[PDB]
Amino acid sequence: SPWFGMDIGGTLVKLSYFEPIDITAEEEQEEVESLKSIRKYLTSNVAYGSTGIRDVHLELKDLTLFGRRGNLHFIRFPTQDLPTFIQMGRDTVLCATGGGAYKFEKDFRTIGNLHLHKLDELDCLVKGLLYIDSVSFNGQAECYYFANASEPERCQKMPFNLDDPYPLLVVNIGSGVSILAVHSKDNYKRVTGTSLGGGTFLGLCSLLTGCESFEEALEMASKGDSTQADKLVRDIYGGDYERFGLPGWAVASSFGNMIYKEKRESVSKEDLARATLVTITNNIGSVARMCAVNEKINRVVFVGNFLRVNTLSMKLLAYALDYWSKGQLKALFLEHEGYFGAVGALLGLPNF
Amino acid sequence: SPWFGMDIGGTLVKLSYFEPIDITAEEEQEEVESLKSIRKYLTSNVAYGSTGIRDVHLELKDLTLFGRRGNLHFIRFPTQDLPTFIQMGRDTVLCATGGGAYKFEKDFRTIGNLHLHKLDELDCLVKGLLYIDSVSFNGQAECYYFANASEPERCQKMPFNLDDPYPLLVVNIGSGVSILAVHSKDNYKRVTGTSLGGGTFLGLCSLLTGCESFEEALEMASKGDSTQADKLVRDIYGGDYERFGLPGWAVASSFGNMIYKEKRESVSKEDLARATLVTITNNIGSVARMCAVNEKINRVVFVGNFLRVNTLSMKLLAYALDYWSKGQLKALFLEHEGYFGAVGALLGLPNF
Ligand SMILES: Nc1ncnc2c1ncn2[C@@H]1O[C@H](COP(=O)(O)OP(=O)(O)NP(=O)(O)O)[C@@H](O)[C@H]1O
Ligand SMILES: Nc1ncnc2c1ncn2[C@@H]1O[C@H](COP(=O)(O)OP(=O)(O)NP(=O)(O)O)[C@@H](O)[C@H]1O
Ligand SMILES: CC(=O)Nc1ccc(CC(=O)N2CCN(c3ccc(Cl)nn3)CC2)cc1
Ligand SMILES: CC(=O)Nc1ccc(CC(=O)N2CCN(c3ccc(Cl)nn3)CC2)cc1
Ligand SMILES: [Mg+2]
Ligand SMILES: [Mg+2]
Repeated sequence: SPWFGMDIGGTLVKLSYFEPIDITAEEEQEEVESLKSIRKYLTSNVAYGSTGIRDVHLELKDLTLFGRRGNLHFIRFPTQDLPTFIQMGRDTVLCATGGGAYKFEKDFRTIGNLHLHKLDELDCLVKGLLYIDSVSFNGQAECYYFANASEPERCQKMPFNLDDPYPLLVVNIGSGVSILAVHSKDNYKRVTGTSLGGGTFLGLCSLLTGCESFEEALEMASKGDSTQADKLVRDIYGGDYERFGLPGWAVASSFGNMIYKEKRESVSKEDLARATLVTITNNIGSVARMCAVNEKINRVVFVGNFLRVNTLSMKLLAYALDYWSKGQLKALFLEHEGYFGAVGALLGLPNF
Repeated sequence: SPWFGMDIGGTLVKLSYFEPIDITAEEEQEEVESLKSIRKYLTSNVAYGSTGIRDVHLELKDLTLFGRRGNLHFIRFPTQDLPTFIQMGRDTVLCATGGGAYKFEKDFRTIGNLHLHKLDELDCLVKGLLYIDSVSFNGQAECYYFANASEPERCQKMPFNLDDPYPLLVVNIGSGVSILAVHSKDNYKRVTGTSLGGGTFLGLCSLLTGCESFEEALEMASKGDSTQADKLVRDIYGGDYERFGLPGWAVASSFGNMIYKEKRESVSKEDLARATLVTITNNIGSVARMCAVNEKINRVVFVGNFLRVNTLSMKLLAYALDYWSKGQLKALFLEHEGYFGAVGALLGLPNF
């Protein structure tokens, strides 16, 4: 049985795969071809079919797990393509989490004798986050922040120590947003959530610009000016409003300049992409800040795949949390941000 | 000098006008034609030019104000048309609030000898809200709620007593959203705000559907199904997720089903209008709930013109605040919700 951990989300399936590297002579002989073909197929390819991808840069090398040494691999593909994944399987114990572990339970059971063990999303994310930080990212920090996020000539990624990680506010940006308060290794709760998440960015961006992928949406946003679509404080007051500490550059109304027909006719797709990204990211930051104040937690870590190859949103979150909290809150990021549920699922394997 | 109160917002100008009804014989003789022509023009018309409207149903009759009896009138027009308003004036003491009192200060001063007194938006809104509730709406309650908002066969508008209105959370939904905590008649603060407000609804709706007015956007939304665009909890799990108390009907990702090209090709403009309305309204409710919990305030009153002729959003707010707060928070509404800043400005007249 290959060791796999699976997180079946609304948008992406994330898979963690432990590749043993201490295979003895006797162990190699006493393994079936189907297993050897799986291990070679996964380790000799970085693209699987048309839509599967191995994130090679995230691999943890020479990890000791369950008394064996091996490499931990991180693989993703669209949930829309799970039927292809299951069909390839039909031609073992699977620990699975995410909503799809429930939605697709019956489909996994079409693989003969497969034991499906559905694991709680919250337990998986927390256990996987604590585990990866504890083993380190091949000796480097798993957690980082943007130092001096207020000044762009100084703003720089820097490591952050989570050896005592409690308490922690975890903001999981997937299709929607879930916000978790973690008080200890066995004391954590879902605080609330918001439906304005990564699927809102991608869905609205696709409607507004015709982009066909997440990466294209980000590329458009990198070229745009959100202020062509948004109504700013200075658009309403003529400048700053210091009475309530609002700088003139703050957004007063997202897409608010689009009530004017002449402005809708002049706005570019790139402007609209950037306004969508800014709108969603600022709302996530603000909800995170309000939850952190209510939970009395000053460390806010962001996870999920909305922030994958998305430095714009990461820097916007770092700047916004620091600015609007007057320096009381710190935005934290993790290298394996999309995969903690899949790792936590894999870590449940000894229980079965 | 006619008695006027003006709130110049990012989208609409709101005007409160006190029409004296106790004019004596000597007072009528000793009034200039320009004044008599203004009073007759305002009281004999309900539409002013192409874009001005008198909200006749809101008129307060036989009010005693500043030692005189009169009628209080409520008038609105688009801020885009303020140049026409000022040009009509060029062919007195004006108490004005809103961002436009600052932005357009120099324009008002093109009216010879006009004294412009800019008044704080927060002071104006609070004073005007407390004043209107205190004088009543022609003997009826100014404040109401939706009783039994969970069951549609029973959900009904009912009066709410604000004789002791403190503490109160005021959610001002204009172009953006401002959230105020009111602890006493002289102790109140702006808690925070969100840029996802009425201008976001109108601007995004116009981009997505081509609607040309707020009223058309609402009419489209009344015919639509937001679930064609939104990804629900049941879309991700296959049903409810009781582990975190999430019903299957809850929105997990606003516009989240629009990441699929075939769904973007089948969605109607009415569906998109309704999803925009639901997205913006739920986000406002959630931010209001989080602020109410942090401020330890259980009465949340919604004002602004986003809710004008918008019963869908009002009922959604009433249902959502009650449901997600497990009955700890009550959504409150006010008949004069768009005009409290203009009234509060008028009430500043004795200070000048
Ligand atoms: N290759 C990609 N395809 C689609 N979306 C992507 C991709 N890369 C990054 N994203 C973004 O990542 C978000 C999904 O993040 P992810 O954490 O994998 O969520 P999910 O688990 O699949 N959904 P959920 O059920 O809400 O937990 C999408 O909404 C996009 O904004
Ligand atoms: N006739 C209308 N024209 C435009 N918008 C309308 C109209 N009626 C209702 N609305 C809605 O009301 C919102 C404006 O509300 P309002 O409270 O008057 O804000 P504002 O004061 O002009 N803006 P702000 O500067 O943010 O305080 C718009 O964003 C629309 O969603
Ligand atoms: C995998 C998964 O489950 N994803 C998920 C599921 C749900 C959500 C949204 C959420 O958590 N919601 C909905 C909005 N809410 C409101 C709304 C109006 C008010 Cl007045 N108050 N709260 C709070 C509760 C986010 C992501
Ligand atoms: C007439 C008027 O002034 N309208 C107005 C002005 C401003 C706003 C928005 C607002 O108040 N903002 C901006 C978002 N904010 C964030 C953002 C990211 C984080 Cl991390 N935290 N907070 C909080 C402060 C709303 C309406
Ligand atoms: Mg997920
Ligand atoms: Mg206003």
